[PDB]
Amino acid sequence: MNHYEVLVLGGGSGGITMAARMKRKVGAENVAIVEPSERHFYQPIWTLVGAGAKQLSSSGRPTASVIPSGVEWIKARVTELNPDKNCIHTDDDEKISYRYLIIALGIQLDYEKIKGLPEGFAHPKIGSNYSVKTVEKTWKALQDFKEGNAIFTFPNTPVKCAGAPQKIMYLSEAYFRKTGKRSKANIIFNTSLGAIFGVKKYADALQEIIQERNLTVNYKKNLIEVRADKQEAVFENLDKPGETQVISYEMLHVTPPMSPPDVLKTSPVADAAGWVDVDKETLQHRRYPNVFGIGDCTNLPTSKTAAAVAAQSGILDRTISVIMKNQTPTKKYDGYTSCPLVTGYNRVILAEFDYKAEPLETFPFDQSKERLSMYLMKADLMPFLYWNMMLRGYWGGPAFLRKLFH
Amino acid sequence: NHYEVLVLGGGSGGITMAARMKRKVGAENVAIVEPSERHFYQPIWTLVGAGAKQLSSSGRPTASVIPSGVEWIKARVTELNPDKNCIHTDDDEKISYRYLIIALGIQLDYEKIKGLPEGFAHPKIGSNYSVKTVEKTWKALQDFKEGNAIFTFPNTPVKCAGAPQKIMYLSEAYFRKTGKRSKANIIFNTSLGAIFGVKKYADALQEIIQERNLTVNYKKNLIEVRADKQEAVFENLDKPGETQVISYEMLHVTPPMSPPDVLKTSPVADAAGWVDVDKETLQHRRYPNVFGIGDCTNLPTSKTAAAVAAQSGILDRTISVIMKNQTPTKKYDGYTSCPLVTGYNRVILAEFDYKAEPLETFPFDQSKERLSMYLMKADLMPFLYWNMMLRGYWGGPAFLRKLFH
Ligand SMILES: Cc1cc2nc3c(=O)[nH]c(=O)nc-3n(C[C@H](O)[C@H](O)[C@H](O)COP(=O)(O)OP(=O)(O)OC[C@H]3O[C@@H](n4cnc5c(N)ncnc54)[C@H](O)[C@@H]3O)c2cc1C
Ligand SMILES: Cc1cc2nc3c(=O)[nH]c(=O)nc-3n(C[C@H](O)[C@H](O)[C@H](O)COP(=O)(O)OP(=O)(O)OC[C@H]3O[C@@H](n4cnc5c(N)ncnc54)[C@H](O)[C@@H]3O)c2cc1C
Repeated sequence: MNHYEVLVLGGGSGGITMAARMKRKVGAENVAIVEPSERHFYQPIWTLVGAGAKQLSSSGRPTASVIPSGVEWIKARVTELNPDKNCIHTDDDEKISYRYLIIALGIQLDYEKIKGLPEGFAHPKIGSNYSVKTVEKTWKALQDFKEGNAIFTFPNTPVKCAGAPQKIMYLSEAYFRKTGKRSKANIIFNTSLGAIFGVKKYADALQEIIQERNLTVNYKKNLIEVRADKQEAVFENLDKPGETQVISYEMLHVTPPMSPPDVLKTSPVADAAGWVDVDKETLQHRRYPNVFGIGDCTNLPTSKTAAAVAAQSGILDRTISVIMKNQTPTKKYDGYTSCPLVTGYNRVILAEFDYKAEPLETFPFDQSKERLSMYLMKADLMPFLYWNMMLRGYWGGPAFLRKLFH
Repeated sequence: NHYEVLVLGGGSGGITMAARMKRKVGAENVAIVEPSERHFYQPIWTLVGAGAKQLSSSGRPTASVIPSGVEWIKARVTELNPDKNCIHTDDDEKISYRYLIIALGIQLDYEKIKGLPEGFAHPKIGSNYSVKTVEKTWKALQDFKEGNAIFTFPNTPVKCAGAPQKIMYLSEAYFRKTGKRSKANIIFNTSLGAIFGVKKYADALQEIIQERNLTVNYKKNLIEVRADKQEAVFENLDKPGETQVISYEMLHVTPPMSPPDVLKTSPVADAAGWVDVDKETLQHRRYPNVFGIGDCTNLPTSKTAAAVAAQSGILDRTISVIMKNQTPTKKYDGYTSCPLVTGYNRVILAEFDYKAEPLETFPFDQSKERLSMYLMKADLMPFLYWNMMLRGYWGGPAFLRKLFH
């Protein structure tokens, strides 16, 4: 078989990052990345792309551009993983063996589970920031919005960036107020959750925003059908099975149901639910000692965000390093994550918490306040540092800056 | 080859729906896809694990429950292409259907617990969910001398969610009926935050937990079993990263469960791998000639054989009015039953619907530990299961309840 010392599944955020970090541990020539996509995206920025504040093109680079120099890019898809034989299968009908494996295959979008999707996106008035094919469709729907209901959905599955489905809603509201349309929009959030956020500090802040801006939130409603030709939407009452609700929309933002990538759903590396079964503290796999997981594909009980990835990568670097010297790992991931909640074209509530869903703010000021400093950080500084220091391997936890600021 | 009605699975719902479709389209236009030689009445496995009933009485050969004239395709579904109205089996066949009844059950995932299924080669450890492990429960109960008796509950959907604690109450009876109670620390370690999701029988069960010195540790999910050293490892779901290693003199495993693998990636599933059916008619939300019944579905009620029975009546009506080009009208209420065995002598029969609210068949109060409910669970339901339900003649308990009120 073809064989690499370190094999990285996925060339997204965690993939590129771990590969960059592993290049400096083992030599670039002994690292390989398996990734089908030719484009690598900083998906956070799609929130502002859907709101017309930032451009799609800037969100991407060619996968080759961000592959660390001298690392092998296997442009293919993983189709099987045999951890007991230390190998994987690709759609090129190859078998690749590894000495260590890093699984960084992200999370899967499942638009097709909504009846009438992905087909309905050929019609106007409907967008979704979660896909390169539908995000500008959000923005165009927001521009063409003239009058009616503007509906934002949140599914009954795990998601990545759980704040983004409401982020776009706040931006849509502010777009309406800055264009003389606010009076003719009835803005609805139909979420599958029972609360507006999981960390009470920011939940309270967002709630105050909901009240002070005439926003309607319907809990335990889940979108199950779209009739785009009729500009209608169908939601189910999770609290009372059997009940559906057909409602007309002038603008619709879909957050699709999500799941572990089909290849993992049946893989021996998954837990029962499909995710990479990793030790919660070291990111080493619970059953295969030479396997590691990072990012959205894992069962790390925390938010699936790229900030989480960055913190994780620092932990996993140390985990793998010491495992290689046959010592027992010591450093422990704390669950750090962050949702920079965009509440307007000029304001972000920077939410940062840990495994215990308690605040863990980096800065000494109160980040539950709508701040301009935090908006500029989300829209301009983070994308730059993503390309130029996170993907080169030099951004981990913000624990040091958090201590540095106190 | 082609069939008017194709049923995927020869367990409870499959056999039931196949019996029901035979009287609709003729036996010659029905077929059951199933790989097992044996069909089990899994509910009684609870009493087998307590040594009250026998593992042989709990199953029969699959041939013996197939309705006469219905084709038994001894294979396993390997692919479902509903957009072409076909499936692929592991003997490399492709089978076309006009209508599809997906009745594939739930899948046991013992291998997600490190140390399993291998550790069942050791004593002091059993599990009532598997025909290969249910008699080990009984022996672990007999062999018991001194220490902790641990009963687990995973962080997955499960079938008969009351069963994991049933075998605990039974074990507590056994220990008292053998002079061993005084030297038995009986703990239930659950992923869940509640003993039971319906307040009326929860409260009943909690009085029993208090009156019999049973401790319940919530949000503790088993993740490792060292049968060699008779240790179990739990993760604290309330404190990610936190674990706890516990020695056992008896370990009863409820394994993580999930949709069957063939469904997990199938276009008929929702994002979580369950058959994505209408919650009232059991017709598929996106494929109008596909239907689902039982554990494999996403029906938001308890995966139980009792739920199958009520579902099978509604599914029967739903499929008949569709063949007649009419829209379905009768709606499933979410009925399911859990006959909570609370000893060798009593049973708290929980019956409820979609609203997690009690929907009892009998006029008296089923929160109470009743002898009659034990003999129903232990002798009648098995008899009625083989003799009415698998033949298509038991469905909803709607009228029986209306009768008694
Ligand atoms: C609209 C939106 C807004 C967001 N905003 C934020 C934010 O503000 N902050 C934040 O921290 N996060 C945010 N995120 C989430 C963030 O992008 C992710 O959490 C992060 O990308 C996780 O990285 P990952 O490496 O696990 O997966 P990804 O970066 O998605 O990459 C996974 C890769 O695996 C590849 N792959 C998939 N299947 C296979 C296969 N079978 N074989 C091989 N390769 C495969 C994919 O092609 C992909 O390149 C947002 C996401 C969205 C959609
Ligand atoms: C210990 C225990 C106690 C229980 N007690 C009770 C109780 O007291 N009351 C109650 O109401 N319920 C009880 N149940 C629940 C009951 O067993 C199930 O809910 C019921 O059997 C569900 O039926 P089903 O048709 O959905 O699947 P099953 O009856 O489990 O059968 C599914 C079938 O699908 C087949 N299959 C799987 N994959 C494939 C494939 N790829 N291709 C083809 N065929 C396949 C399997 O071989 C199996 O025959 C209990 C269950 C257990 C395990």
